[PDB]
Amino acid sequence: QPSTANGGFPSVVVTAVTATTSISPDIESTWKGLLAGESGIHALEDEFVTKWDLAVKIGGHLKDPVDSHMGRLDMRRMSYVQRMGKLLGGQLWESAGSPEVDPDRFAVVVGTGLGGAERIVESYDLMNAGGPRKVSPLAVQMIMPNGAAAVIGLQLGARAGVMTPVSACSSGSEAIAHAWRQIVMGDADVAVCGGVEGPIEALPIAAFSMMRAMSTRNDEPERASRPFDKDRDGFVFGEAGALMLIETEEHAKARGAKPLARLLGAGITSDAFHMVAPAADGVRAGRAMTRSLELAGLSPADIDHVNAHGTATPIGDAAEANAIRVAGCDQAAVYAPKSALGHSIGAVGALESVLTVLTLRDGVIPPTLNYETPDPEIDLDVVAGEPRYGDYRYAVNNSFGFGGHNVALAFGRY
Amino acid sequence: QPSTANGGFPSVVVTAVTATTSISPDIESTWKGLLAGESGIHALEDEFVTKWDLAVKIGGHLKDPVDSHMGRLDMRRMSYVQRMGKLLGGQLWESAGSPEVDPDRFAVVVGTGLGGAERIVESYDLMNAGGPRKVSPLAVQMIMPNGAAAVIGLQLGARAGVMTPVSACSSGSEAIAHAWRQIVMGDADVAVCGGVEGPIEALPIAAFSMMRAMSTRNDEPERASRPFDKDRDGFVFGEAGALMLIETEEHAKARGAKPLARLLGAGITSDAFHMVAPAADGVRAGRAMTRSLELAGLSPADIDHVNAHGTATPIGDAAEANAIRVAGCDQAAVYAPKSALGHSIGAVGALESVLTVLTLRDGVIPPTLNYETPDPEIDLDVVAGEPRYGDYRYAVNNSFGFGGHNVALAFGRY
Ligand SMILES: CCCCS(=O)(=O)Nc1ccc2n[nH]c(C)c2c1
Ligand SMILES: CCCCS(=O)(=O)Nc1ccc2n[nH]c(C)c2c1
Ligand code: NA
Ligand code: NA
Repeated sequence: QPSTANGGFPSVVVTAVTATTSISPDIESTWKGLLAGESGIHALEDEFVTKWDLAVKIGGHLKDPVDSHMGRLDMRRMSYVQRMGKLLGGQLWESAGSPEVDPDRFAVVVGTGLGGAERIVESYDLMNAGGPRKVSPLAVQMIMPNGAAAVIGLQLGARAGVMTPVSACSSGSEAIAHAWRQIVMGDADVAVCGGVEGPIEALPIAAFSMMRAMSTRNDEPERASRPFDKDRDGFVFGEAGALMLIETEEHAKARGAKPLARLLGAGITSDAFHMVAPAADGVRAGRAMTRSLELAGLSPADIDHVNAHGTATPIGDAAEANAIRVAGCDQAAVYAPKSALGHSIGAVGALESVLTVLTLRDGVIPPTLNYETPDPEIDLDVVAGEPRYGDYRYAVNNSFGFGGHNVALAFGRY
Repeated sequence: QPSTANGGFPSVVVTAVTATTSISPDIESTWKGLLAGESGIHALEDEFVTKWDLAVKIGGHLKDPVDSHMGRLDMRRMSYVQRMGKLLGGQLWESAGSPEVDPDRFAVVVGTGLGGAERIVESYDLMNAGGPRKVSPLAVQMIMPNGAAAVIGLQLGARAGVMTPVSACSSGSEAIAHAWRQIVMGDADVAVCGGVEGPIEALPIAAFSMMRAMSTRNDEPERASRPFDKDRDGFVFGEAGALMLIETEEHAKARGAKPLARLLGAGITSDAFHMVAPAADGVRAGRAMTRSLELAGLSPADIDHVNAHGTATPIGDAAEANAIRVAGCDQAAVYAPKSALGHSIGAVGALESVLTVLTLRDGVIPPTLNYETPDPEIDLDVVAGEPRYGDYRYAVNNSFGFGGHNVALAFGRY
């Protein structure tokens, strides 16, 4: 049976990364802030918080708003996720040295949680006011959830496939998983992959906080996101978008690209348990970790680091603890970046994949914020207090999205 | 290099199909109607046609509405695409003999064009009226575009992956393409795959008809959809949903399942040309056909039948004609089912995949409706007038969605 280790799969490496987060618009500045213990979660200063008197008053808006880089033309012909996709796609290409690859071997896989949904209401209102002819001829290409990926493929010239997987919190990781599949199966040699997601606003907060899924610790914004802590009470929103450039090792060496890490394998399973809650069991989530090891050619003992899903919901963190143990990776050093960066749904899997690559490159894991009283039935090696420097050789990033979608990406240090 | 023919890929077969269309709720009755020259496109009797005085007054609503099978409980806890997914998923399982498969080897891949979008406006209005606490705790699982696939996976117990690809008109075909990948890579042995899509209403008509993409022949509803005809003036909406059951040949023989056809290969490329228009060129669309042949192990001479994308837009049909010729399949017998069934966006690729399977099983191609004056620069072997019975051994179904997403599925007679 083929794997990355035995040569059945071509070696795929990560050569460029880009992200915009609640800490910084530059991924390297975000990484530095994460190591200094910074948090992007603050008190929400928007008027919709006091307009509706929401139970959740905290969150992390993007440090540098997307639309501050958007002129009038872009503001009326693209949805938000498309504008974020265009800005990130442009920054990623420049960071990669603006290489000139074969368009017929160039794929794009960008996940998202919803799509250009705000343009649905705009066309809804424009039609109620002026009739059917007041709807823009660009409404279709702005509304369609594949729009962000289509914009990036069109901007970069990717003709080996433009794909948009949708699986809530795992969209961004699943996009990287399919991009890896697209390369190891021979359909592409280079791929841009990641996830984009819209901003924080009233209705998203209302919908998620009625599931009792969000933290209500509005008095201390940066202490609210407490993954694996006893005092956790749900997740906190943190806006993000992230893309990475993956390609075969042959393709990277032929253009003089210094790879940051190795993309080894990817496992996609499902719970078939509940529409929003994860299986407390954790077998299928752990099976996704195991599956990524089989395709990578590794064993659970090789896994030094787990970038956990860690939303800080009571049920989710417990389910992941069982998942990590089921996969046999309970001895690894665990990091929950949502402690500092919050949850960005369709983008967070991509963002945490970048953080996983950065952890392998620099041999350091940022501290899990607010990890003060470890929950007794969650016995994990949670990095806390200060960054832990270590010989991290192989790492697994976890994404367990609403709907029961489990994605596990296996990364190795180059 | 591995392929289906040389044994590098396990043989995958189609064992069950289900669809609801504008002609019939039963796929076999729809097939019979297609052979009798029936059309599902009528004059729209809804009030929103006269309320807005839309330019398009024609279309095909589902012959048997989804909600007529939906009680009060289902009507308030599921979006439309989820209700259609549940009904189709239940009918498909019963048609397959209700087999008892390994949940850990059972995958679901269901594409859609948008998602549970109507629930966004409902929560939008419910919050404006009663505040954030009048939003249902089920809003998230109803709105998320992965919701339809998640419902089907939960209902059928699929734990080897639940995936939702979004690529406009190619969503339904791409879902089958990823399900085939999920099996040939060893992640699953059996998979439910297809596409669902919402109904026809005012704003969808307004958005697509402002691109001048839709036919306005309201005087003769059934003559409006004219793929490859000189008098064509765009596509016509026709509601549909479709799922099929694919599995390895070993898995099918071990449960006594009579396979209907063979799923041989799948090619996914992209144009990177325009956000809605296809490349008049047609290279990348043809490359998706070629790619599906490489994975199948075939040559363009083996292709006896092409189930065309054939939307009946002026630019789209011309682009596909070049694509078919670029792929070397210009001698095959072409069918454009959108002549009779219309366009169902996220579902139509799945529906036409079922029609492709049925064409291979019964050795017959229904007539392309309204193909009376063939366009001079489109020289294709378009089946017309009456069903053409023929020795169809291998067929390719085409899907070229808005955004430049090209999916080609290669099918073979069992
Ligand atoms: C971290 C914030 C997550 C918010 S979200 O999950 O509800 N996603 C989206 C997607 C599109 C959108 N358009 N306008 C808004 C407010 C959107 C929100
Ligand atoms: C063949 C008809 C295609 C119409 S569509 O392309 O605009 N799709 C959707 C999706 C969800 C929906 N909810 N409510 C409506 C009306 C929806 C329409
Ligand atoms: Na993670
Ligand atoms: Na077709």
